[PDB]
Amino acid sequence: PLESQYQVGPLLGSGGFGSVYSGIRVSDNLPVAIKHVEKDRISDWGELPNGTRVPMEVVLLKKVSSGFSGVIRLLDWFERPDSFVLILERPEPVQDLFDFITERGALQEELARSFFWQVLEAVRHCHNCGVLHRDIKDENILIDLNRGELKLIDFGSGALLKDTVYTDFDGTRVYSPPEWIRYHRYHGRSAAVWSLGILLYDMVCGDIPFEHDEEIIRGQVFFRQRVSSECQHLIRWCLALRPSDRPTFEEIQNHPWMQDVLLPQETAEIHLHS
Ligand SMILES: O=C(O)c1cc2cc(Br)ccc2o1
Repeated sequence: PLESQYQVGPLLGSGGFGSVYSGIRVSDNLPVAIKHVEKDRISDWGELPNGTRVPMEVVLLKKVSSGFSGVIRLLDWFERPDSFVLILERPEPVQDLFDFITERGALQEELARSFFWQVLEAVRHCHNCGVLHRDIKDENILIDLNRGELKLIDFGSGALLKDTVYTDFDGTRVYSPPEWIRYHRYHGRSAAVWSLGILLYDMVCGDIPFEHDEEIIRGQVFFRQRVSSECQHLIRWCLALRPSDRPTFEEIQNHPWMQDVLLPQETAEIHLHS
């Protein structure tokens, strides 16, 4: 057990998710992130194929763990008297998509296309593993800059995927759908698709489309940057007011705007300077 295994570096960030530090696994010098979550702030608990009582976040991370690099991997976890500590993979060099978009502004469509396509593969992976993320947004996406690979992180608001209605939510309100805002009800997939329309708008315009409940519920989309008609059509489709008018992941990926994606490595070479 215990913390002779890791060397702790700088605080990377803190918020509604807790406090995350940069670290290094002593035994092999592997870069990691060490995330601390307070017990008092965990409202959702689960249990392991084992039967230990742990944060749902740990259950969800283990369900999605794999060599598939589009979703962050949980390497280990520790319990403390008042907290859990999660050891997560850390790409180096790395930048979150929110910071990238702060620096670069609106992304060229070729680049948004490659990023959005990888996010779609990542989210399909979560859903295949029985996990609904419920907080897809640029702050929860890391870019592995040498490889041009995106990783979904932060499963602290997520849930087991089910086919019936959700009536709780604690992810990001500006990425939440109209049906959550009006009725406090949503189904997991069509709510995920709505957050993906907000994300894709964020990438191609450089900020999210809606800031207020009234705008979310109206669902009228205004493009403040020049954006191709095929891209605008995909976005307006993801942002359909009625959940069942939203595309499936397969319909998103077969959309004409999604064709001819760059490989991740080509993406880093052309856009991230490799
Ligand atoms: O909340 C998380 O899952 C999280 C934050 C984070 C930051 C880095 Br860097 C790497 C992995 C990470 O995972």
